[PDB]
Amino acid sequence: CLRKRIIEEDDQFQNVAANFIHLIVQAFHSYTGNDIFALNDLIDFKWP
Amino acid sequence: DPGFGSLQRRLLQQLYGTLPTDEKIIFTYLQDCQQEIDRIIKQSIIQKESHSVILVGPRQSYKTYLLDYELSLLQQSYKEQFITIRLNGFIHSEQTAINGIATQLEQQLQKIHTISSGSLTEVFEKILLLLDSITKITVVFIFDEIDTFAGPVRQTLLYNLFDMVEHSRVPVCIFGCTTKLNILEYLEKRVKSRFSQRVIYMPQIQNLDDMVDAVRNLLTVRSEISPWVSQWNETLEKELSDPRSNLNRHIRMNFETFRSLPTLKNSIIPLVATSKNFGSLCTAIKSCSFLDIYNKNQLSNNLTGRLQSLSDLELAILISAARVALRAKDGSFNFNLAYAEYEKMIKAINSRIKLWLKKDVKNVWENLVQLDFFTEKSAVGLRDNATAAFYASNYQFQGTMIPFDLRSYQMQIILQELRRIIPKSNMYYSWTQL
Ligand SMILES: Nc1ncnc2c1ncn2[C@@H]1O[C@H](COP(=O)(O)OP(=O)(O)OP(=O)(O)O)[C@@H](O)[C@H]1O
Ligand SMILES: [Mg+2]
Repeated sequence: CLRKRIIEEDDQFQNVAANFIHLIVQAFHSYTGNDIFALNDLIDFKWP
Repeated sequence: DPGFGSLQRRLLQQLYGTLPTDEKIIFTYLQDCQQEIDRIIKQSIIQKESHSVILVGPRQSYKTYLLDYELSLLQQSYKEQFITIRLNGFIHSEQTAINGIATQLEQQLQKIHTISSGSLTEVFEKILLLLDSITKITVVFIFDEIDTFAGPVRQTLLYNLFDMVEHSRVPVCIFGCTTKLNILEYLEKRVKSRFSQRVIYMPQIQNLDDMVDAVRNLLTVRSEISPWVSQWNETLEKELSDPRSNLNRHIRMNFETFRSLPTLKNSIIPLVATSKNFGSLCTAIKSCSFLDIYNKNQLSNNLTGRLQSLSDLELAILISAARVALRAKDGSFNFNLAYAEYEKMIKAINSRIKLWLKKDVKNVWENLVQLDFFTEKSAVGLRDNATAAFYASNYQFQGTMIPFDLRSYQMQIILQELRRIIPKSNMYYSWTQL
């Protein structure tokens, strides 16, 4: 999805992925707690 | 440093007790019991006298260790004089112990020079024909957890075993091992009559000098298999003789709380093994900072440590549920009342923080149930045996057919304990008082 939208519109890509992960943590840590699996699910649902 | 590797290996196998038999370590407070067990097993194996004796002591109190030491002692000098049958009360049932005795009898008699073939009736009457009925071979029975076979219904195996002790031509030694102090009251009257009433209570640690002497026995290398042996023995004697050393303080703490040398050994072993050189080991045994780190790790998943991993929404929901449970008279609550208390607390905080909806508080509630903060009301939990667990699995409980917001729960931690170790500077600390 990410590469398809770059074509249709490497440290920078790592920066945007890590910023998305930190935004997910900062938005939903009170919801998930310290559950790695719940945050993995939320990352997988909200990334595309 | 291969010498440090040799010294580390020697210290590690002294701590695991896996030395050769002639180098085995008997503590001074265990010596009288060891001599009494040695006299009984020598009168059985050497002198062909039949014996019956139950060893009574707590778990990890060297009942198996002393028996194994005595059997390996008599193994090297009288090997063809005896065979050993081992039964364990957890592994063996009343029917299965007959098959276990028969299969151990054939594989032990093939080791010196069928009995185990057929149905249970045939196998049991063949065992009786062998035992109930140059020198005679002694049969030594080691019966661990013998309290499980002294039940209230019927004690058939103990009856026939003690009958073999008291009324047979093959000499037999039967050692029972249990943790139950009142083991003689467990026995049926005819079983008790056939029993010899010989009960050996294992010695306890009576004073701190017994623990210090046992630690000295465990950590002193009495053989010159490393060049570092003399310096290690000198430093260990310096730390043990000093009353204000850290190792003496840890021994004193164990004496006051656990009073268990296996407990201390479980901490000493990774202190020895995680050292990488001789001076690092000397610093580790002089400071015992690893013992503090180990003690911190042993408590990290307790109720105190599980609370310190909670998030702010998790802590708020838990505080609200503890408030509702304190106000209730049965100590019971559900998701709806806890959410009402939570929304009331958030409103009175923001009137003086995001309020989450019930849909999202459902997940935090499930995590709190999962981490054993809440439990279901009057739930039995884990059953004692497989029969009762099997009965419980075929029953549909009323707390699993109603919706989750009406299930009754009770707290594993009360609001006063919540107030005690939540910090005073926390956001929701003021609502721990009611
Ligand atoms: N054959 C053995 N060789 C070396 N160490 C042993 C042996 N058997 C037990 N130990 C050690 O002895 C200590 C505890 O003693 P042991 O296992 O004999 O307890 P026990 O009183 O017989 O226990 P339980 O009532 O649970 O059966 C532990 O450190 C254990 O590792
Ligand atoms: Mg044992």
